[PDB]
Amino acid sequence: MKEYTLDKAHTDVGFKIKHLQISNVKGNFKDYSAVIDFDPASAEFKKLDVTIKIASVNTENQTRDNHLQQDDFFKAKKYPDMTFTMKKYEKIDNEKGKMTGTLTIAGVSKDIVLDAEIGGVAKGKDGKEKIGFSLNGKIKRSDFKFATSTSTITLSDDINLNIEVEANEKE
Amino acid sequence: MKEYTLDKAHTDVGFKIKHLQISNVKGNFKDYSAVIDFDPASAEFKKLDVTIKIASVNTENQTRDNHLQQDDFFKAKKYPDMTFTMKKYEKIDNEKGKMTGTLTIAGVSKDIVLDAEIGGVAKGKDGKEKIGFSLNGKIKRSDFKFATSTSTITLSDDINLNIEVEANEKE
Amino acid sequence: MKEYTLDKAHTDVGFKIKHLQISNVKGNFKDYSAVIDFDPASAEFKKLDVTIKIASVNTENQTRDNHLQQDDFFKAKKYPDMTFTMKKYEKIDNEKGKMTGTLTIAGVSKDIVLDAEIGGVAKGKDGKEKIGFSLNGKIKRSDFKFATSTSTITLSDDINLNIEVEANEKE
Amino acid sequence: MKEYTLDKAHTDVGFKIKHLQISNVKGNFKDYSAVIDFDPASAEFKKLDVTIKIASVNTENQTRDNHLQQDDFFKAKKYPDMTFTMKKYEKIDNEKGKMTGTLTIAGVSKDIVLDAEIGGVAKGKDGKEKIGFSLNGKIKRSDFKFATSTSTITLSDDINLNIEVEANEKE
Repeated sequence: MKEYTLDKAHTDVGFKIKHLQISNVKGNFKDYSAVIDFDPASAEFKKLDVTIKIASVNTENQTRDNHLQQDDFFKAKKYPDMTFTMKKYEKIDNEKGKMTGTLTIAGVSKDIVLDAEIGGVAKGKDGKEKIGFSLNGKIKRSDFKFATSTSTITLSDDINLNIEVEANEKE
Repeated sequence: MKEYTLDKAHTDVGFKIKHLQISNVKGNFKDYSAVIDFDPASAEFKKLDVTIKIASVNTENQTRDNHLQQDDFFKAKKYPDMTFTMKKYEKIDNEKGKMTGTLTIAGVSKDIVLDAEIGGVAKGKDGKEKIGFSLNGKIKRSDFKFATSTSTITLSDDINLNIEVEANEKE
Repeated sequence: MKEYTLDKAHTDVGFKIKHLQISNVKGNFKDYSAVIDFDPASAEFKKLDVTIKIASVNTENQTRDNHLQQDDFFKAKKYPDMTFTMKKYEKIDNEKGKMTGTLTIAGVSKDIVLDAEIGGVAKGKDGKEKIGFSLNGKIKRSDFKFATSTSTITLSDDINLNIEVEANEKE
Repeated sequence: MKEYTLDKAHTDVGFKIKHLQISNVKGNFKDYSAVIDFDPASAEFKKLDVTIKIASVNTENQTRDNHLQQDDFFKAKKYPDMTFTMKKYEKIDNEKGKMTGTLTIAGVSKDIVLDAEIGGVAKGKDGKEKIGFSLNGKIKRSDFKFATSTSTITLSDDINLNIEVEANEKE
């Protein structure tokens, strides 16, 4: 036999251990349209109908975005857009209200509630109206049979909607 | 009432969804010592005893490294080093053998098997010996009651040892 | 050499694979008290203050219940009760309202909103009042620095409150 | 307004929280065949070829078993059987050896090592041979592109093989 001394410079005393990390995917959509009717005299929404081009998703990552279009997510070939249609606005006060509407994702429809929070009602520089409001609320993937193949473990059953809107009077 | 048109430039149609991601933590130790007895005539290890300074862990991230020293991981104040002591080497052939030894982590001891893979036996430039070998094997956190507070979900019960050694003859 | 034939009766061609499963822990509390002021003329809550004896938790499992009392959950020795104090009731209509109050868990306090849903307002057999309502809402463990040691992976950051109340007039 | 007292008997102060639980799926196969050549003089395997009817899986649960046959697992319509073919047996001693072979799952093939552990070599009541051995080892789903759709989070990349064999001499 024979004795050796490590060469610390070309020796690695190494280990690998697997762990999980929870993180939020944040995303918007670049391309959508809305029809907004609002009465600044009473701080009530009268009609709110949004259509979102699924195609235009942006989670700040190209490969995931493309993946979102596929059969196991949006199926944008078949169902190119998601729609929201307001059915009812219940004023709480001038800053706050409960908004009820029909959300349609990949052809499945469910009535959801969003929390309307009016961040500002104004008359502009030019004497024409402005508003700034937010719509917030949790929807469940399962309620829309959305991404059924993906486990509620890997990806949460809960999506959190945060629609932040600035908007000016028409014509 | 009154009609508005979104200002696309100050409107975000946004969502947040939580997901899990699996990843490997890879780490070595900067500071360790070893005693290596090997017989290049028969490709057998005769004695292999390593001591690793827990303090010197490096997972390429400072905040985790410091955290590894704490009570819920290594407890480096109380147990500053981990030790491996070979008990038995069973040659398979000149490239391969089963190494049995006692691993001690934070004062708990268990007999583990590593797979010896001899990457090269040589005589150096100067006519003095060299060897290059690896030791590989899976150990279970649970077997060493290590990081008991951390769930086997978050952090895997399995640690994978990959000890890569270059070493030269002594004196 | 020699040839053999399996004894199918004492042969197991076996495998073990680890998987995760998501499930809800459901629980109530056996022991709590409440003070309830309500105006059946206007369907408004006037005062609603609840105190819950942490000790009396019941998740239909004894070992978990005991565990819930410990330092890494409720710390029932130090903080024996959780309290809810209503601060504001905003009527939506006679069936629905937004309730705002202060929740206190292990000495940490946060203002939460619950969704009041009045399931029934009545005059009893005896001509004395009754009500049946529910309070629902999501609270975040993190907002109350509750069970900080447990990862948001293993146990969800979201707790869902479902307070189902039947109640009769006093004196 | 008016004051009420809870009816503790029809009041639930309730909560629901989601958590993950890790567990092992254990399974065998009811229907398989093997060809076993072994030399009790030298405790060496000479030939070991197994074929397993995927159809006959049993994880003590019918709905999962059926599911295992489907496209996202075994695809038993296309690939009805899994095969193991020994390529090399390296004796360690009479109780232990390293077995190398080709595992084929759903038409994908990889060379794996199992740890042979000979639990007993005998001559029977009738003077004809017996053996009892085990084969153990970890295989990676990813190495066989098996259940590619299922995340390594939900279901572990590691399957642990435990083949427990009793067997008697032929003819």
